[PDB]
This record gives sequence, C-alpha cells and structure tokens, in this order.
Amino acid sequence: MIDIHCHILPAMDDGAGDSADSIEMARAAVRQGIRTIIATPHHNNGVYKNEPAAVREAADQLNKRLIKEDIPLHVLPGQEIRIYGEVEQDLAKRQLLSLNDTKYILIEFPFDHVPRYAEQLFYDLQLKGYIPVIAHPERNREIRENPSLLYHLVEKGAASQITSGSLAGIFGKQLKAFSLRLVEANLIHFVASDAHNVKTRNFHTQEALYVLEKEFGSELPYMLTENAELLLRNQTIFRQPPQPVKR
Ligand SMILES: [Fe+3]
Ligand SMILES: [Fe+3]
Repeated sequence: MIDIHCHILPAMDDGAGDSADSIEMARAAVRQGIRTIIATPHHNNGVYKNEPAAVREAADQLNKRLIKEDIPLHVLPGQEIRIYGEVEQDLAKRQLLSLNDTKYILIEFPFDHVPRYAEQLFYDLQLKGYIPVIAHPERNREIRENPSLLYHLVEKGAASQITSGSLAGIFGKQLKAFSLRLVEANLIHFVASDAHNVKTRNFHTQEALYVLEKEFGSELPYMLTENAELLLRNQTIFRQPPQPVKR
C-alpha cells in the first residue's frame, strides 16, 4: 500500500524530530502493510521554508538510512501545502512540490474555515492539468458545520483525503462519525496516515480499512487504496458521483 500524506521526514515540521523517529515511524508503516510513503512535510514550518530541493534531499537521505537499517520502505517527495493565493504561480516556478511530482497536489485549508478563493484556485489548477487534493476535510471546522462546501468543491473536480486515525477513532468519537458520512457521500478519494510520531499521531492504517470494510463492504476500501496506486503512477483516480451531505 501507498501512504500519500505523512510527516516522516525529520526536522522539517511537527512530525519526526530526528532520524531515529523517522526510522521508528517507518517500521510501524511496514507493520501496517505500507511499502511506499509520499513524504508531505509542511511547505512552511514557522519561520522556515522546506524548499523542494531540501525535501528531495531529505527523502533521499531517509531512503539511504532505511536501506542501512534493512527496512523495506520507499519514501517519495511531496509537501502538505497550506493554501495561499499564489499556489498556482509558485508551482509553475517549481517552488512547491506536488505529490511524487504527479498532477496531484496536497492542499490544506486552515482549520477554522474554507478560504473564499479556494474554488477559483482549484478551477485554475484543473485548467493547468492538476488535481487538488484537500487534506483532511473532516478536520475542518467549517466543512464540519457546512459539509455542502466539500460537496461543491468535489463536484467541481477537487479530490480529498481522509485521515486513517479519524476513521479509526483515535481522535475521538465525533471525528469518526463525521468521516463515515463523508465517505458514504463519495466525497473522499484517499485514506492516509498523516502520521507525525509513533505514539499518538500514528498510522492506524489497518484499523481504518477494517472500519471501512465493516461499514461499506470490501469494494470501497479497495477503490480508495487503489486510488493511491493510480496517484503514484500519475493516472486518473476513480470517483463515484458526489452527494450532498446535510447537517
Ligand atoms: Fe494538516
Ligand atoms: Fe499533515
């Protein structure tokens, strides 16, 4: 399996602190059946930027260490990009990374609202042949209050990625209930760890898949999982008709 959102690169962000942490996360990933991780460090971390060159370097260095440690995991480059006005321009200047250099780009809304220009940005990116992937829409306060916002963005061509932990319940009962609503409505296209460490914000990959299998049957989690394989290959992901969700 492929994990498309993960903070396994050390000293970049709020995920692994150092390379020893990265290695522990990698071992956990492997135990969960993950063979390939797209590292998605935040493009900004405080006062610092994690430029594309530095991300590629860090992924290359982590891969060398994983080989040294005999861990069967391959880390590919990417970024988690908090939305801002100049995403389309900065991408064209190669000052941002898409996921594994594919057409899929991981865009995160601030936790409290969906910026008003989001739809316009996403339209612009599609016209350039990108597919914006909304990070953890279930963790957004405004989508939670008004899920129709996600429905519309997805109807208009956006994809989204749910967090394994949300489905697994490790972030609470409420997040799980909401996540199942989004999945049912065909508004989710990927499941990913968003792992930051081994103990609290960890993978919960199999746990999430089991929840999906129990709730929807075997074919749905297969579809979500294969979507990560399609993404990796820069193929077009599979979608079901999006549906409004209420409340
Ligand atoms: Fe995030
Ligand atoms: Fe993240």
